[PDB]
Amino acid sequence: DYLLSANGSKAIDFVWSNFLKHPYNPKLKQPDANVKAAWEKHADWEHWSNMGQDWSLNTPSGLVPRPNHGIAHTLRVAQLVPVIAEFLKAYSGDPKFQKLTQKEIQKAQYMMLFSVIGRENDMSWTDANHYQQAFKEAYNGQYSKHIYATFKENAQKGFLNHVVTNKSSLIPSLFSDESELQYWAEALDTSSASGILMALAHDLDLMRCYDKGKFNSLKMKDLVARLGGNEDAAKKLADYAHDLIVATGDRCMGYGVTQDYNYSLFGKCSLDPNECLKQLQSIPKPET
Ligand SMILES: Nc1ncnc2c1ncn2[C@@H]1O[C@H](COP(=O)(O)OP(=O)(O)O)[C@@H](O)[C@H]1O
Ligand SMILES: Nc1ncnc2c1ncn2[C@@H]1O[C@H](COP(=O)(O)OP(=O)(O)O)[C@@H](O)[C@H]1O
Repeated sequence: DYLLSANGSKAIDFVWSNFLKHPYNPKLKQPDANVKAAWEKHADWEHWSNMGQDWSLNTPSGLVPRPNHGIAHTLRVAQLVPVIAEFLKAYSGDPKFQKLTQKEIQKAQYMMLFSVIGRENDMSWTDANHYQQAFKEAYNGQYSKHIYATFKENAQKGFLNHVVTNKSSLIPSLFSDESELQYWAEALDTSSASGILMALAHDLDLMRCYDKGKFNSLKMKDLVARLGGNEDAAKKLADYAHDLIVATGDRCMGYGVTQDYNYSLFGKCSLDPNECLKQLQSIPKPET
Protein backbone atom coordinates (compact mmCIF):
# COMPACT_ATOMS: atom_id res chain seq x y z
CA ASP A 1 0.00 0.00 0.00
CA TYR A 2 2.80 2.47 0.88
CA LEU A 3 4.56 1.11 -2.20
CA LEU A 4 1.79 3.00 -4.01
CA SER A 5 2.43 6.22 -2.05
CA ALA A 6 4.12 9.23 -3.68
CA ASN A 7 7.24 8.63 -1.55
CA GLY A 8 7.00 4.89 -2.25
CA SER A 9 6.85 5.07 -6.05
CA LYS A 10 9.57 7.75 -6.16
CA ALA A 11 11.89 5.59 -4.04
CA ILE A 12 11.07 2.60 -6.31
CA ASP A 13 11.87 4.57 -9.49
CA PHE A 14 15.11 5.78 -7.90
CA VAL A 15 16.45 2.39 -6.72
CA TRP A 16 15.47 0.81 -10.05
CA SER A 17 16.90 3.41 -12.45
CA ASN A 18 20.06 4.17 -10.45
CA PHE A 19 20.98 0.68 -9.16
CA LEU A 20 18.76 -2.33 -9.77
CA LYS A 21 18.47 -2.25 -13.58
CA HIS A 22 22.26 -2.25 -13.95
CA PRO A 23 24.63 -5.23 -14.41
CA TYR A 24 26.95 -6.41 -11.67
CA ASN A 25 30.54 -5.15 -11.71
CA PRO A 26 32.96 -7.25 -13.89
CA LYS A 27 35.79 -6.43 -11.47
CA LEU A 28 33.92 -8.49 -8.86
CA LYS A 29 33.14 -11.57 -11.00
CA GLN A 30 36.19 -13.50 -9.69
CA PRO A 31 39.39 -13.02 -7.63
CA ASP A 32 42.89 -12.94 -9.28
CA ALA A 33 45.16 -16.02 -9.47
CA ASN A 34 46.99 -15.46 -6.16
CA VAL A 35 43.66 -15.05 -4.33
CA LYS A 36 42.24 -18.08 -6.19
CA ALA A 37 45.22 -20.19 -5.01
CA ALA A 38 44.58 -19.32 -1.35
CA TRP A 39 40.84 -20.00 -1.72
CA GLU A 40 41.08 -23.62 -2.99
CA LYS A 41 43.14 -24.73 0.06
CA HIS A 42 40.03 -24.92 2.21
CA ALA A 43 37.94 -27.82 0.96
CA ASP A 44 35.23 -26.65 3.37
CA TRP A 45 35.12 -23.22 1.67
CA GLU A 46 32.42 -22.71 -0.95
CA HIS A 47 34.13 -22.23 -4.31
CA TRP A 48 35.20 -18.73 -5.53
CA SER A 49 32.90 -19.28 -8.53
CA ASN A 50 30.22 -18.12 -6.09
CA MET A 51 31.50 -14.67 -6.98
CA GLY A 52 30.13 -15.15 -10.50
CA GLN A 53 26.86 -16.95 -9.68
CA ASP A 54 23.43 -15.56 -10.75
CA TRP A 55 25.21 -12.86 -12.71
CA SER A 56 22.34 -12.46 -15.19
CA LEU A 57 19.34 -14.39 -16.51
CA ASN A 58 18.21 -14.78 -20.09
CA THR A 59 14.52 -14.06 -20.53
CA PRO A 60 12.10 -13.60 -23.50
CA SER A 61 11.84 -9.86 -22.82
CA GLY A 62 15.59 -9.29 -22.32
CA LEU A 63 18.70 -10.10 -20.31
CA VAL A 64 17.95 -9.59 -16.62
CA PRO A 65 20.90 -8.42 -14.48
CA ARG A 66 21.40 -9.46 -10.85
CA PRO A 67 18.42 -11.83 -11.15
CA ASN A 68 18.83 -12.95 -7.52
CA HIS A 69 18.90 -9.38 -6.15
CA GLY A 70 16.93 -7.24 -8.63
CA ILE A 71 13.62 -5.41 -8.60
CA ALA A 72 11.46 -8.53 -8.06
CA HIS A 73 13.28 -9.46 -4.85
CA THR A 74 13.40 -5.83 -3.69
CA LEU A 75 9.66 -5.27 -4.07
CA ARG A 76 8.81 -8.67 -2.57
CA VAL A 77 10.79 -8.05 0.62
CA ALA A 78 9.17 -4.61 0.85
CA GLN A 79 5.73 -6.19 0.25
CA LEU A 80 6.22 -8.73 3.03
CA VAL A 81 7.10 -6.21 5.77
CA PRO A 82 3.57 -5.09 6.61
CA VAL A 83 2.24 -8.64 6.64
CA ILE A 84 5.11 -9.88 8.81
CA ALA A 85 4.37 -6.99 11.18
CA GLU A 86 0.72 -8.07 11.43
CA PHE A 87 1.79 -11.64 12.19
CA LEU A 88 4.27 -10.48 14.83
CA LYS A 89 1.53 -8.45 16.55
CA ALA A 90 -0.80 -11.41 16.61
CA TYR A 91 1.49 -14.32 17.52
CA SER A 92 4.78 -13.10 18.99
CA GLY A 93 3.52 -12.57 22.56
CA ASP A 94 6.19 -9.88 22.55
CA PRO A 95 5.17 -6.30 23.55
CA LYS A 96 7.91 -4.81 21.34
CA PHE A 97 5.90 -5.76 18.28
CA GLN A 98 2.66 -4.25 19.63
CA LYS A 99 4.80 -1.06 19.65
CA LEU A 100 4.84 -1.40 15.85
CA THR A 101 2.86 1.51 14.43
CA GLN A 102 2.08 1.98 10.73
CA LYS A 103 4.65 4.74 10.38
CA GLU A 104 7.38 2.45 11.73
CA ILE A 105 6.11 -0.28 9.37
CA GLN A 106 6.19 2.23 6.49
CA LYS A 107 9.75 3.31 7.30
CA ALA A 108 10.80 -0.35 7.33
CA GLN A 109 9.09 -0.97 4.00
CA TYR A 110 10.69 2.14 2.49
CA MET A 111 14.14 1.15 3.78
CA MET A 112 13.85 -2.38 2.34
CA LEU A 113 13.77 -0.69 -1.09
CA PHE A 114 17.38 0.37 -0.42
CA SER A 115 18.33 -3.01 1.05
CA VAL A 116 20.17 -4.57 -1.99
CA ILE A 117 21.25 -1.58 -4.16
CA GLY A 118 24.89 -1.62 -3.02
CA ARG A 119 25.50 -5.11 -4.45
CA GLU A 120 28.20 -5.47 -7.13
CA ASN A 121 27.98 -9.27 -7.37
CA ASP A 122 25.80 -12.02 -5.95
CA MET A 123 28.32 -13.29 -3.37
CA SER A 124 27.20 -14.09 0.17
CA TRP A 125 28.55 -12.57 3.39
CA THR A 126 30.47 -15.81 3.85
CA ASP A 127 32.03 -15.61 0.39
CA ALA A 128 33.16 -12.09 1.33
CA ASN A 129 34.67 -13.28 4.62
CA HIS A 130 36.52 -15.93 2.62
CA TYR A 131 37.68 -13.47 -0.04
CA GLN A 132 39.23 -11.17 2.55
CA GLN A 133 40.76 -14.06 4.52
CA ALA A 134 42.28 -15.23 1.19
CA PHE A 135 43.43 -11.81 0.01
CA LYS A 136 45.23 -12.09 3.37
CA GLU A 137 46.30 -15.78 3.15
CA ALA A 138 47.74 -14.99 -0.29
CA TYR A 139 49.76 -11.80 0.41
CA ASN A 140 51.22 -12.25 3.93
CA GLY A 141 48.47 -10.61 5.98
CA GLN A 142 47.85 -7.51 3.82
CA TYR A 143 44.43 -5.88 4.40
CA SER A 144 41.69 -5.30 1.84
CA LYS A 145 38.30 -3.66 2.35
CA HIS A 146 35.48 -6.07 3.27
CA ILE A 147 33.39 -6.36 0.09
CA TYR A 148 30.13 -6.20 2.12
CA ALA A 149 31.23 -2.95 3.74
CA THR A 150 31.58 -1.56 0.16
CA PHE A 151 28.07 -2.85 -0.67
CA LYS A 152 26.73 -1.22 2.53
CA GLU A 153 28.52 2.11 1.82
CA ASN A 154 27.14 2.08 -1.72
CA ALA A 155 23.64 1.44 -0.46
CA GLN A 156 24.05 4.21 2.09
CA LYS A 157 25.33 6.64 -0.62
CA GLY A 158 22.30 5.84 -2.79
CA PHE A 159 19.96 6.53 0.12
CA LEU A 160 21.60 9.87 1.07
CA ASN A 161 21.53 10.89 -2.57
CA HIS A 162 17.81 10.24 -2.75
CA VAL A 163 16.68 11.80 0.54
CA VAL A 164 18.70 15.01 -0.01
CA THR A 165 16.18 16.34 -2.54
CA ASN A 166 13.05 14.72 -1.09
CA LYS A 167 13.14 15.95 2.50
CA SER A 168 10.03 18.08 2.30
CA SER A 169 8.21 14.99 0.93
CA LEU A 170 9.63 12.53 3.48
CA ILE A 171 9.55 14.77 6.60
CA PRO A 172 7.38 14.85 8.64
CA SER A 173 5.10 12.40 6.76
CA LEU A 174 7.40 9.36 6.75
CA PHE A 175 10.41 10.38 8.84
CA SER A 176 9.43 12.51 11.85
CA ASP A 177 12.51 14.73 11.50
CA GLU A 178 16.09 14.86 10.15
CA SER A 179 17.64 12.96 13.09
CA GLU A 180 15.26 10.03 12.52
CA LEU A 181 16.35 10.08 8.88
CA GLN A 182 19.92 10.12 10.20
CA TYR A 183 19.43 6.98 12.28
CA TRP A 184 18.11 5.03 9.27
CA ALA A 185 20.87 6.26 6.94
CA GLU A 186 23.35 5.06 9.61
CA ALA A 187 21.58 1.75 10.15
CA LEU A 188 22.25 1.02 6.46
CA ASP A 189 26.00 0.60 7.10
CA THR A 190 26.11 -0.28 10.81
CA SER A 191 18.02 -5.59 17.01
CA SER A 192 14.97 -3.29 17.21
CA ALA A 193 11.37 -4.02 16.16
CA SER A 194 12.11 -2.46 12.80
CA GLY A 195 15.34 -4.44 12.30
CA ILE A 196 13.81 -7.78 13.21
CA LEU A 197 10.89 -6.89 10.91
CA MET A 198 13.28 -6.18 8.02
CA ALA A 199 15.48 -9.16 8.77
CA LEU A 200 12.45 -11.48 8.62
CA ALA A 201 11.50 -10.12 5.18
CA HIS A 202 15.03 -10.88 3.96
CA ASP A 203 14.79 -14.29 5.70
CA LEU A 204 11.48 -15.30 4.07
CA ASP A 205 12.50 -14.35 0.52
CA LEU A 206 15.63 -16.56 0.70
CA MET A 207 13.33 -19.47 -0.23
CA ARG A 208 14.01 -18.25 -3.78
CA CYS A 209 17.69 -19.39 -3.55
CA TYR A 210 18.04 -21.81 -0.58
CA ASP A 211 17.13 -25.50 -0.87
CA LYS A 212 14.43 -26.88 1.47
CA GLY A 213 16.82 -28.23 4.12
CA LYS A 214 18.91 -25.08 4.18
CA PHE A 215 15.87 -22.76 4.13
CA ASN A 216 13.93 -24.65 6.80
CA SER A 217 16.97 -24.89 9.13
CA LEU A 218 18.64 -21.52 8.60
CA LYS A 219 15.53 -19.41 8.21
CA MET A 220 12.22 -20.98 9.20
CA LYS A 221 13.35 -21.87 12.76
CA ASP A 222 14.17 -18.21 13.40
CA LEU A 223 10.74 -17.15 12.11
CA VAL A 224 9.00 -19.85 14.17
CA ALA A 225 10.78 -18.60 17.31
CA ARG A 226 9.86 -14.99 16.45
CA LEU A 227 6.18 -15.95 16.31
CA GLY A 228 6.09 -17.54 19.80
CA GLY A 229 6.79 -21.09 18.61
CA ASN A 230 3.72 -20.93 16.36
CA GLU A 231 4.83 -23.14 13.47
CA ASP A 232 1.47 -22.83 11.71
CA ALA A 233 1.45 -19.04 11.62
CA ALA A 234 5.00 -19.16 10.28
CA LYS A 235 3.86 -21.53 7.52
CA LYS A 236 1.07 -19.20 6.41
CA LEU A 237 3.59 -16.35 6.32
CA ALA A 238 5.88 -18.55 4.22
CA ASP A 239 2.96 -19.46 1.89
CA TYR A 240 2.39 -15.78 1.11
CA ALA A 241 6.12 -15.25 0.44
CA HIS A 242 6.00 -18.30 -1.84
CA ASP A 243 2.99 -16.90 -3.70
CA LEU A 244 4.73 -13.51 -4.21
CA ILE A 245 7.71 -15.34 -5.69
CA VAL A 246 5.44 -17.41 -7.96
CA ALA A 247 3.52 -14.24 -8.88
CA THR A 248 6.74 -12.70 -10.17
CA GLY A 249 7.85 -15.87 -12.04
CA ASP A 250 10.90 -16.20 -9.79
CA ARG A 251 12.40 -19.55 -8.85
CA CYS A 252 11.52 -20.95 -5.44
CA MET A 253 13.84 -23.56 -4.08
CA GLY A 254 13.29 -23.60 -0.34
CA TYR A 255 9.57 -23.82 0.39
CA GLY A 256 6.18 -25.13 -0.87
CA VAL A 257 5.61 -26.06 -4.51
CA THR A 258 9.13 -25.43 -5.76
CA GLN A 259 9.81 -24.14 -9.27
CA ASP A 260 12.45 -22.99 -11.72
CA TYR A 261 12.16 -19.54 -13.31
CA ASN A 262 9.03 -18.81 -15.29
CA TYR A 263 11.18 -16.99 -17.83
CA SER A 264 8.34 -15.18 -19.57
CA LEU A 265 6.81 -13.96 -16.30
CA PHE A 266 10.10 -13.15 -14.51
CA GLY A 267 11.48 -11.19 -17.50
CA LYS A 268 8.31 -9.07 -17.47
CA CYS A 269 8.36 -8.38 -13.71
CA SER A 270 12.11 -7.94 -13.47
CA LEU A 271 12.30 -5.47 -16.37
CA ASP A 272 9.19 -3.45 -15.46
CA PRO A 273 8.79 -2.48 -11.76
CA ASN A 274 5.19 -1.54 -12.50
CA GLU A 275 4.32 -5.00 -13.86
CA CYS A 276 6.08 -6.44 -10.81
CA LEU A 277 3.87 -4.44 -8.39
CA LYS A 278 0.68 -5.37 -10.23
CA GLN A 279 1.49 -9.09 -9.93
CA LEU A 280 2.45 -8.75 -6.22
CA GLN A 281 -0.80 -6.92 -5.53
CA SER A 282 -2.68 -9.82 -7.14
CA ILE A 283 -1.89 -12.00 -4.10
CA PRO A 284 -4.40 -11.90 -1.23
CA LYS A 285 -2.75 -11.06 2.05
CA PRO A 286 -3.14 -13.70 4.76
CA GLU A 287 -5.48 -12.92 7.65
CA THR A 288 -4.22 -12.88 11.21
N1 LIG B 1 24.79 -13.43 5.53
C1 LIG B 1 23.93 -13.54 4.49
N2 LIG B 1 23.36 -14.73 4.16
C2 LIG B 1 22.50 -14.83 3.13
N3 LIG B 1 22.14 -13.80 2.34
C3 LIG B 1 22.63 -12.55 2.56
C4 LIG B 1 23.58 -12.36 3.67
N4 LIG B 1 23.91 -11.05 3.68
C5 LIG B 1 23.25 -10.45 2.65
N5 LIG B 1 22.48 -11.34 1.99
C6 LIG B 1 21.63 -11.01 0.82
O1 LIG B 1 22.12 -9.79 0.26
C7 LIG B 1 21.13 -8.77 0.17
C8 LIG B 1 21.69 -7.48 0.72
O2 LIG B 1 22.95 -7.22 0.10
P1 LIG B 1 23.91 -6.08 0.68
O3 LIG B 1 25.34 -6.55 0.62
O4 LIG B 1 23.34 -5.53 1.97
O5 LIG B 1 23.65 -5.01 -0.48
P2 LIG B 1 23.44 -3.48 -0.08
O6 LIG B 1 24.59 -3.22 0.88
O7 LIG B 1 23.50 -2.81 -1.40
O8 LIG B 1 22.09 -3.36 0.57
C9 LIG B 1 19.96 -9.24 0.97
O9 LIG B 1 18.80 -9.13 0.14
C10 LIG B 1 20.20 -10.71 1.23
O10 LIG B 1 19.31 -11.48 0.42
N1 LIG C 1 13.04 -4.97 19.96
C1 LIG C 1 12.58 -3.72 19.77
N2 LIG C 1 11.35 -3.49 19.28
C2 LIG C 1 10.89 -2.24 19.07
N3 LIG C 1 11.62 -1.14 19.33
C3 LIG C 1 12.86 -1.25 19.85
C4 LIG C 1 13.43 -2.57 20.11
N4 LIG C 1 14.66 -2.38 20.61
C5 LIG C 1 14.86 -1.04 20.66
N5 LIG C 1 13.78 -0.37 20.21
C6 LIG C 1 13.59 1.09 20.10
O1 LIG C 1 13.23 1.49 18.76
C7 LIG C 1 14.00 2.62 18.31
C8 LIG C 1 14.47 2.39 16.87
O2 LIG C 1 15.02 3.56 16.24
P1 LIG C 1 14.14 4.70 15.51
O3 LIG C 1 12.90 4.07 14.92
O4 LIG C 1 15.02 5.55 14.63
O5 LIG C 1 13.75 5.65 16.77
P2 LIG C 1 13.00 7.07 16.59
O6 LIG C 1 11.76 6.65 15.83
O7 LIG C 1 12.74 7.54 18.00
O8 LIG C 1 13.98 7.95 15.86
C9 LIG C 1 15.10 2.83 19.36
O9 LIG C 1 14.94 4.10 19.98
C10 LIG C 1 14.91 1.75 20.41
O10 LIG C 1 14.80 2.22 21.76
